[PDB]
This record gives sequence, structure tokens and C-alpha cells, in this order.
Amino acid sequence: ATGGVMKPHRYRPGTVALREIRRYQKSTELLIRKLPFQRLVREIAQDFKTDLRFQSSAVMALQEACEAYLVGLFEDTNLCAIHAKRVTIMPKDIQLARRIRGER
Amino acid sequence: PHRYRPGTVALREIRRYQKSTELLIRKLPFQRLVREIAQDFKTDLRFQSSAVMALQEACEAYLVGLFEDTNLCAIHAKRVTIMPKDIQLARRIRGER
Amino acid sequence: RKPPPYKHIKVNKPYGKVQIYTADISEIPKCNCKPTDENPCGFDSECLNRMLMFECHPQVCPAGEFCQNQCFTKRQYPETKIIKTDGKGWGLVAKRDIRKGEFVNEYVGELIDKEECMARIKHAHENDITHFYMLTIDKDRIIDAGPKGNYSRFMNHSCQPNCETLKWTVNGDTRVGLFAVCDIPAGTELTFNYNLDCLGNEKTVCRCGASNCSGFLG
Amino acid sequence: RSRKESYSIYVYKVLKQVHPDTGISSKAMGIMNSFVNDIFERIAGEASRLAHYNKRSTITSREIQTAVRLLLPGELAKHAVSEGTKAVTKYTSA
Amino acid sequence: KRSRKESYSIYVYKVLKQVHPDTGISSKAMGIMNSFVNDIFERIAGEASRLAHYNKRSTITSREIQTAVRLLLPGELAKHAVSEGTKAVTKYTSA
Amino acid sequence: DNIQGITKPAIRRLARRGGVKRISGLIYEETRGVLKVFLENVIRDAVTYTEHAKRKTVTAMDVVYALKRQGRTLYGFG
Amino acid sequence: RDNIQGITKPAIRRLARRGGVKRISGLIYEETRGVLKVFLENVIRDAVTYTEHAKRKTVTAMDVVYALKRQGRTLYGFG
Amino acid sequence: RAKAKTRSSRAGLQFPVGRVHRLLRKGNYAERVGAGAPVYLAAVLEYLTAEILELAGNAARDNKKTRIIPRHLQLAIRNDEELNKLLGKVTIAQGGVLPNIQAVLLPKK
Amino acid sequence: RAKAKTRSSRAGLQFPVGRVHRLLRKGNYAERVGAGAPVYLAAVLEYLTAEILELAGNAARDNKKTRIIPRHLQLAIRNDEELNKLLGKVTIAQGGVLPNIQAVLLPKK
DNA sequence: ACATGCACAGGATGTATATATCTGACACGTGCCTGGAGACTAGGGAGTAATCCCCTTGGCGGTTAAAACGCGGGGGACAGCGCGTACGTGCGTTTAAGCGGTGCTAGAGCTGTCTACGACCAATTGAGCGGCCTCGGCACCGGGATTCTCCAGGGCGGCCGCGTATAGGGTC
DNA sequence: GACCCTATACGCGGCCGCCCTGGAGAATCCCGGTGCCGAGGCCGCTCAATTGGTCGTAGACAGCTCTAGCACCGCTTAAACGCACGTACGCGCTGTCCCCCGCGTTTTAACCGCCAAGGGGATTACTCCCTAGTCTCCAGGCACGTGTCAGATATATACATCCTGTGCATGT
Ligand SMILES: Nc1ncnc2c1ncn2[C@@H]1O[C@H](C[C@@H](N)CC[C@H](N)C(=O)O)[C@@H](O)[C@H]1O
Ligand SMILES: [Zn+2]
Ligand SMILES: [Zn+2]
Ligand SMILES: [Zn+2]
Repeated sequence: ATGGVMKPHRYRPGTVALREIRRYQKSTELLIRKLPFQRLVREIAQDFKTDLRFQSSAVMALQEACEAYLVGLFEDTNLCAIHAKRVTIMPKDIQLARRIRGER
Repeated sequence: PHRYRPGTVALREIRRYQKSTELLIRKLPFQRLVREIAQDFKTDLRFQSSAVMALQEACEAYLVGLFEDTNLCAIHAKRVTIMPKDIQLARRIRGER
Repeated sequence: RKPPPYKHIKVNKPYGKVQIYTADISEIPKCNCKPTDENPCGFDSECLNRMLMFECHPQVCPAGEFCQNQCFTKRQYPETKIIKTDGKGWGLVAKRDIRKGEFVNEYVGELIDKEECMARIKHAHENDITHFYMLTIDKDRIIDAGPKGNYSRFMNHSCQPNCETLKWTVNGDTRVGLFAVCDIPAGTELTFNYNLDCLGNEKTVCRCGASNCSGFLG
Repeated sequence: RSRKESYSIYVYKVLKQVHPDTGISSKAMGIMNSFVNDIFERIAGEASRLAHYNKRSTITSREIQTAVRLLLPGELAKHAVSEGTKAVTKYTSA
Repeated sequence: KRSRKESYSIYVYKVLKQVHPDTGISSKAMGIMNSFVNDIFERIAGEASRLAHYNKRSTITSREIQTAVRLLLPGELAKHAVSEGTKAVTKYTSA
Repeated sequence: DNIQGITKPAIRRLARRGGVKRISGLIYEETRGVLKVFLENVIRDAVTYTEHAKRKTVTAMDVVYALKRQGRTLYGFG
Repeated sequence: RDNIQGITKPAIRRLARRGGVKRISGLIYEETRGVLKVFLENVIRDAVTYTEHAKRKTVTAMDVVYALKRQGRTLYGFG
Repeated sequence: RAKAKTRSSRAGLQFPVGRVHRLLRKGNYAERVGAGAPVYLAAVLEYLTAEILELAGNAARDNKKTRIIPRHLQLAIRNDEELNKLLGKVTIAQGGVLPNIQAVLLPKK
Repeated sequence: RAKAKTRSSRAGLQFPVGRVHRLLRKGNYAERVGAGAPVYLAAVLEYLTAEILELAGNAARDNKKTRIIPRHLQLAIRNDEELNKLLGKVTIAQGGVLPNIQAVLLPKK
């Protein structure tokens, strides 16, 4: 005389992660929100010249470039992690990737 | 019977070759290698001495930079030894093949 | 005598203001298995849909009809029958041996919301209903195999089970399938851990009979 | 309300020549414009350097050919050289 | 017969004697300095050249050279190079 | 604090498209720094171009030129 | 003519030492010979292209310098 | 005159030989431009465009689409070795990436 | 007429404004070269040369040598951050490397 | 005589597909007008020939540094295990992005005008380049002075075994 | 109730890990000669920079239009955020064993120096044809407009398997 729902086993850790990997490697959308990225862009630009204006295509181009940069960087840092016999990427992996690339 | 421990002559050599500014590959072997590589591009080529010297300088600089990146890769994997997979990781991240 | 009558349905039936999320055939995942493979999208192969609890689609899967990963829509339930249990009601026993990992069945019922679920539990308390078939598929969606369901609703809880519930995504929506966790020979009654049943009530005793039985449902 | 030159019509002509029943999106056409301009600039710049290295005032088909060999990788270079030399052979005899 | 090969050797040596009066320079180091000056000249000249083309100009001016300095040089190098070149231009036009 | 607008979910999505399964919790802040560097450089050069044309508005071509100047050619904006 | 074997193991060890490398696996020598041969082939290919464009039968130091520069490995000290 | 005949036609090309000639002249590459240089360059540009467009059309057909979109250009470029090498340092807006998961991240038995 | 006055002397430079002007004119950078462009560029080249040579002379002094050699240019370039950004992709013949050994390779105490 | 086992004509809705309607996305069609094309000329860049005369190639012989080879052994790579916590999965709330619509104005983008800057040319002349010579900075050598590494034996902190002191328990 | 049997931690060295120097080579520096060859300083000349003047057009400057960038507001709702939970992954520790380093001996081939020889790069002199420049003229390509034709797409009507309920055959 109790009732109460049953609960299926949650997905094993790493299954929704792989689902997301496939999903976001299938799509071409922009993965950052647009207003936050635009606010960050204007804030960064305030240091170089005040009262600047931006074309919408300027901010969209910036977002495309930055997102592509971060995706490629994450590919290289995942290679670093896997080299170190891991599957978790850590800040040291980003630092090794950027040092070998030439940025650091 | 006196004998240094395995890793002190290696550090000695590291210091000796990071202090020097000289070519570490022999001259005639590298020159023959360059000529045999160039045979498959055009036959009966000549080579100015400065040409082969510039090639050797560039190749040595390339390999030294590559070994630096390889050493960083090996240290990343918590090793001290460099292995072929380290060269491959360095070249993959650089952009080479 | 016989179990109380229920509309034996075959696919999930929505009810109330619940809403499914069925995607178009273009946006369902496609694996890399090939029709010439040893067992295309087979159980033991490296199917990228099977590994991720995705169900292949014959009109999307590159293996075409050689895809052994359509176990939900084709309903390859191994044959089974219903037997009254000791003090739990009616369980089910299959007709053959089952090797560990064989898709045993699919849980299916009526899709209800949270407030409708608590309404049904209240109505059950009003008439001291003791058999509850709820199973939360997600927030705002619960399966209720009470009125409508299949043979799977006749599997009992056991603290040391031989089957389990796993969520797959078929045609872009979640479905729950009972899988075999150990090599079950026939004659053995099938039972999976409900894995929770206590909402706010007295924790009905668990007469499962397992060695590590928790006594109650928890 | 002013003219804006583009490679769109020529890209579309080449498209109908190889995939007669396939279209192309406006965004993809823009990407093809950028691609043609990029490759044009690469080849023209490399040929311009080639003239200057040899102290010549003229960018000729010979230097465009050599600029193609430097910039294009392998089979692309071979087929581009063949195609261009066929175009120049056909042009000079007409 | 023997053609004249131009180089920045005498100017590099003149600049060296300003900043290190009692210091010489090897022929190989002077060759490296020649390559460095030619490389930097080509970078700035090309950047200002295409910077004029972007704006649909045909004249490479001190504004083009200045902007090519800011694009190519980092931080303090850019600041000091800009100030030095501005000084040389503003003192060139008063003579 | 607009760099905090590059939220954790956004960075996780960018990691997914890069094929990253597990992500250490120290990555996020680190990644923000990386982003804020890259952006800066590009925007710096973009504004430089914008100032040389005597415009108050940063044009998509300024961004494209900055990116190409940095060796990151971008197709699709001019 | 196995001329790539003239880039001997001790030479590779010296190049590794100047790179800071302390201990070296014995499989590094063939890998490094392959890497070196690939790099040399690219540079010599471009240098011979420059040479043939100038109608010359002699590869000059400037051809190598231009090839390196166009591959992004600018080399000071030869012109 | 004699019925102007559009040099691209004389070369058997689709790309504009005359416009390429004008861009070479007004672009400060050398003080003289040969006659066959624009023909050669237009032919090479047309060839490369045809190569990319063919691969992209194949990719767009693999998805059962009849329009080429940036995704298909990206797929064609990254899936072809030499086109990948030519356009390695290039970013295509709205392109995405190749689907690729490392073999160690896949669930094990 | 006036005797002569090289434009470098007018600008107060050691680098040749006239030769830089000719190189700008004969390099196909634009069809016109302003009066102040060679002056500005000669000043900038002179500044960069002076910066590198200052650091290289310091490096030569630190090695008890009174004559700059490629090693000292390399040391000056790699030890300075700005010159290292500028010349990050440049190889210097007979320059060698900085003396760097990673801290993990030093003998354990 | 009768209700158990179980069915068959009608309903009834999922199931499969024809069908009227949107919403763009391009698809031809004008309408211009600007920029290629034809035609012709002038002159300079490039091609060809001849000639010199560096500098690359090839040979020879000796010296000796360096590579090749062998071998012991030390330490690092690498496999295995355990644990504990950090990260992934999911839920319930909250926030802020995105969308749409409105409204205003900075400033991009263009035109018109005119001027003052840069190309161009001729004459002039001094700066910079090739050639040549010398003397000091550096490379090399050699012997002595530190300096650094390595390992063999002593003190210096253990816990550790063993005989031993202290007190509980059974018995007279 | 005291006395003797008996157990159990107490301390008393009892060897031990394990630093700590001390000294022996080995390597590296350091300093004085020594000589040699290249930096650097000068000379002569030539050719490129400077002076001057002319002329044309690039661009600066003003002015105008109207695009598109920004500011704001309200609603929807998806996404972000914070927390709970539980496992699987990172990381530390251990052992083992193999492979690479350090060093000695042998072998080989790089390197150095010297000498020819001839190939081919560099230079010069002509010359001739190919490109810029120009002027005229027309059509190719771009801007804008509207048709057409899809996919998509919600509407709607017939078909296929299931559901029904009282009646057909029957064992009581
Ligand atoms: N192990 C068990 N012991 C006792 N009762 C059980 C057990 N498992 C399930 N039940 C009862 O069965 C209900 C669960 C339902 N899925 C019914 C399953 C049951 N076999 C039936 O179909 O009737 C619960 O309300 C319990 O009262
Ligand atoms: Zn499959
Ligand atoms: Zn399948
Ligand atoms: Zn139990």
C-alpha cells in the first residue's frame, strides 16, 4: 500500500559524453551564446579604442574564428591527454598543446 | 673500475652541445644524401657549397626544434626517455604529417 | 485465477498533456557498420549506435537489412509466460536459455505526467491498490503499465536480479528495455531491481528471497 | 546600389558542368568566391616573387606554371599544369 | 665586369658604433644583420602595400608604414619604433 | 566579467566537437584565458585596420584581414 | 645507395642532446631518419623548382633560402 | 571591327580571362603581364574550382541533398588529402569538423 | 645650386633614405611612394638594428669577446621577449640554442 | 435443461497515402553601363650568340677522429593493484538569451572640386663598392687549479628481539 | 588470608637503514704564449642619389544621403546553475626485467690539403617582337523584378489489424 515510481539506471558515465561528441561533430552551429560573446568582444575592444562600433558580420566572423580555434585546440589537447595514458584533459594538456604549436 | 652513473654523461653532453654552435652531422654523408634526394627531381644537378651548407643548417635546426618538442612530449607522459610515439605526437600537433 | 485484465498494448501510449519528442529520419544517428560485416550492428560487434544505446534505423543504417540492432521496433522478445509467484503476484519465465546481454523485453505503458502520477497513486491508496507499475522515464514523463502494457509489466523486483532496465533512444525518443545481466537458463523466473520505489509511503516488504535482500524495497 | 564584382557566375557555370542537377547555397557560393580569391592571390604573389628573384619585369605563363608547382601538392599540381598548358596551347592557336 | 652587390653593411656598422663604440662584428654576423634588415623591410613593405590595396589607394605613405609597424611589431617594439619613425619624419620635413 | 559569459556548458560543447570525453574541472578557467588571449590579438589588429581607414566601425573585412595576418584565413565573410 | 644511413646514430644523439634530450629509445634513429628525409625532400623539391625556373643547372644558396622561406622556415646568414 | 570574342571563349574556359588579366595588371605583381599568364591562371583557378565542386557535390549527394552547403565544402576538403593540404590553414564558416572519435574513448568490453 | 644633402642627414638617420626609397619604388608595392615613407621606414629599420645590436653587444661582452658573432645575435634574440616574438620563425646560421635543460632531468638530490 | 470455449459481423481507430496551401530559393528576364575587345603603334624587355673565367667535380694520399661493436648493469619503462575523490548524470529552479518589433541617429559610402604632392627628366656629383693591405682579436695548445661526481666506510635515528620485572590467579 | 605459579608488557641493548663526509679520479676552467687571417681602414671611380623644374592626377576636404548599428521593451522558453549521488578514473605504490648508457677496443671513412679540368654562370652586344598605351565601341555581367517549382506540410479520406458481445458446439 505504498506506491512510488521506479527509476531506470542512469547512463554509465561516458555515454552521454559520447552521444554529445557525435552530435556536436555532426552539426555546424555556433556553440557559444551570441550575446555573451558579443559583450566580451566589445569589452575587449574598449581597451584599444573607445566608442567603437561593430558590424554584425564582424562579430559573427570573430565568433567563427574563435570557435574554430578552440575546437582545434581541444583536438590537440585531447591528443596530449591520450598520449599521457589518460582520457581526461587537464590544464597541463592545453599548455603542452599551445607550447608545441608555438603560442607559448 | 671507476664509472659514472647512467645519466651524468648525458647531462654533460647536453651542456656541451647546447654551448656549442656547430654542425653535428658530418659533411660528406649529408652531402651525398642531399645529392641522392635531388636525383629524383632532376638529373645532373650541381650544388654550390653554400647551398649544401644552408640545407644542412636548416635541417639541423629543424631536428633540434623537433627534439625539444619531443622531449616535452616525453616529459608529459611522465617519462625521461623519448620514443617514436613522442616524435609522432610532436609532429602531429605542429601540423606536419 | 488470471491477472486482472489490462489492454495489452505494443507501443507507448501518451495520455493527458504529455508530449513525445520524435525526430525526423534525417537526424537519427548513423553508425559505420557495413552490410558485408560479420554481424552488421550485431550484439558483440563495435556498432557505434549499439555502444551508445542508440537504435539503428533500417532506412538510415548503412547495413540496410543486415542490421541486428533493431531489437526495439521489431520486438524480438524471447517467448515467455506468466506464473503466479509466492507472495509477490505474477512473475514471468522465458522459454529458452538467455545469454548475458540479450534484449529480453521492452517496458511499455501509458505516458503520464507528475501530477497525474500522484493522482493515480492517490486513487490507488483510496482503494488499497498494492500493485504499482510506474517507472519514471524522465521529469514530466512517467510510464504507467497498470492499465496498458505488455508482458514486461509482470517482472518482479529482486535485490539480486538477473535483468536490468536500460534506457535506449529509438526514433529520437527514450524507451526502456529489460536486458539480461547474466546467463539465464530457461525455467528461471526473470526479475530486475526496480532500483527505487519509495516516494513517501511505508516501504512494502520485499519478499524477493535474495541472499542480500534488503528486506524492504530499498 | 553600386557594382560588386564576384566569381559567382563562373563558379556556377563550372558547377553545372560537373554536377548538372546540383545547386549551391549562397553561403557556399561566398566561400567559393573567397577560395578563388585566396588561390589567385597565392599564385599571383608567388609568381611575382619568381619574377623579382630572376630580375624580370614580366609575369608570364612560365612563371604562373612554376608558381603552380610550388603551391599545389602533387596530383593537384600535375593536373593544374596540364589543364593550364592546354588552355594556353588552345588560346595561342586562335 | 665585376657587378656591384648592395648591402646594408656600412649602415649596420655605423649604427653599431653609435651604441657600442668599441665593438666589432664578424662577417657572418654582418650577413645575418643584412638578412634581418631585408626580411624586416620586406615584411613592413608588403604589409603597407596590401594595406594600401585594402583601402583602394595607390600611394604608400608614412601612415601606411606606421600602421604596418603596429601590425608587425609587438608591444614596446611597436611603440618605440613608431615614436622613432615619427620623429625622423617630423624632423625631415623641417629641413 | 564578460569572460564569465563563456559558460561551462559552452566550453564543454566546444570540447565535444573536439572529441573530448572527460574534462577536468580546472579546464574552464584555463580555457577562458586562452580565449581571451586569442580574441585580444585578433581584435587588436582589427581595430588597427579600422583606424587606418579612419572608420569608427569595425568591418567584417577588418576581422578577416586580421585573421589572415595571423595565419588563420577565414572563408565566408569576404 | 643507403645514404640516409650516413646520418649515423651518434649524430642523431648529438642533435638530441642539443635539444635537451637525456635518454633515447633505440627506435628513435629510424624514426628520425624518416622525419629528416621527408623534410629534406620538401626543401630540395622547392629548391630544384626554383633552379629549373631560372634555367640553371646549379642549385644556389638563394634557391634553398627561398624554398625555406616559402615553407615558413626563414634562414638568416646565406642571403 | 570583327565581332569581339571574349578571350575566355578562345581558351575554352569558363572563368574570365579578361578579368584575371585586369586583376594581374592592377594588382602590383610585376610591371608587365604576359599574354598567356591570365589564360594559364584562369585555367588553373577553374580546374581547382571544378575539383572542389565535384567533391562537394559527391558529399552533398551522400547526405541526399541537392544543394552544396558549407558543410559539404568542408567535408570534401578535409576528406581529400591534397585539398586538405592546400587548405590546411583555412577555416570555413559554418563548416564543422570531420566526425572522428579516438579509438581509446570508445566503450570497452 | 646647393652642394648636396642626403635625405638621411636631413632626417638625422644612419640608414639610407634614398636607397630605401628606390627599393620601395622598384619592389612593386604600390604605384606611388610618398616622400615620408622611405624616411619613416629607414628610421624604423635603424631602430630595430640598433636594438638587436645593443643586445648582441651586451651578449658579446658577457662572453669576454669584443666582436659580435652569430651566437651573440642568437643569444640576444632568444633572451629578449619582443625580438623573440618578431623572429620566432627565423633560423640563425651557426647560432646554436639557448642553454635550457628541463628541471625533471636534473639528478635527484 | 446450461453455461464453458470460443468465434464472426460490425465498429473503430491507427496506418497509409492522396491533397490543398506555404515559403522560400532560386530561375529567367530586362535594362544598363562599364569594362573588355579590336586595331594600331612604339619602344624596351627578353632572347640568342659569343666569350670569359670562377667554382664545382673528381682524384689521390695520409691522419686520426669518430663510428661501430661488445658488454655489464642500473635504472627506468611498464604492468598490476588499490583507493578515494572528482567528474559525469540527472533533477528542480532560475536566469537570461533569443526573437519580434520600434525608433533614432552616427557614420559609411558616395560625389564634386581643386591643389599640392609625386612621377619624370636632365645635369651633377659624392657616397658606396671593389680592391688591397695590415695588425690585433681570437683560436689553439699546454700545464696546472679547481670543481664535481661517486662510493666506501663510520655516526645517528630507529624499531626490535630477548631476557626480565610486575602483578593476576589458583591453592593450602 | 598469604604464598607460589604464571603471564605480559618493560627496557636494554642489537643490530640495522640511512645520512655524512673524505678522498680519488675525471673533467672543466684558467692563464700564458703563439700565430694567423679576417676585420676594418683607405683609395679610386662610377653610378645612383640629389637638385631643379614641369605637369598631371590622387587624394583631401566638404557635403549629402540613407544604411545599419545601437538602444529599448516584452514574452517564451531553452539553457545555465546548483545540488545530490555514485562510480570509474587518476594517481600513488610495487615489482620485474629489459634496454639503454657508460666505457673500452677495433675499424672505417671523413677530412684536410693539393691539383686539374671543364662546365656553366655572368657579362656584353644586338635585335626583334610583345606588351603598354590609346581610342572606339559594344555586350557581359550585375541589380533589380517577378515567375515557377520544389520540399515541406497540415488536411483529409480509404485500409488493416484489433476489439466486441452475444450466439454456435458442447461436456455437465
Ligand atoms: N519481490 C517482491 N516481493 C513482493 N511483492 C512484490 C515484489 N515485486 C513486486 N511486488 C509487487 O508487485 C508490484 C509491482 C508491479 N510491477 C506488479 C508486478 C507483479 N508481478 C504484477 O504484475 O502483479 C508492487 O506493487 C509490489 O506490491
Ligand atoms: Zn552499426
Ligand atoms: Zn544498424
Ligand atoms: Zn529483497
